[PDB]
Amino acid sequence: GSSGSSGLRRATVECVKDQFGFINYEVGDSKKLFFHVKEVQDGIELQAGDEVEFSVILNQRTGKCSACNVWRVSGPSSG
Repeated sequence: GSSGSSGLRRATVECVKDQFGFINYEVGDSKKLFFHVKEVQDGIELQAGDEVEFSVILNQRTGKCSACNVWRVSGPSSG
């Protein structure tokens, strides 16, 4: 019913080619999430299949949701 779901989450990215990418995480009407290169910090690159931990922040001014402080939690997967 009515419950505030706040906190860090974990999801993998679908495809990252342009400055903006979509994450495989459903928060509302949309199935995927929307984040910009400005979000990610510490000089990190998010690719397809990269699990990153982001915080769900709801905007009261607009009324939409997005990612913030995107941090690549997934491993290197190189070898």
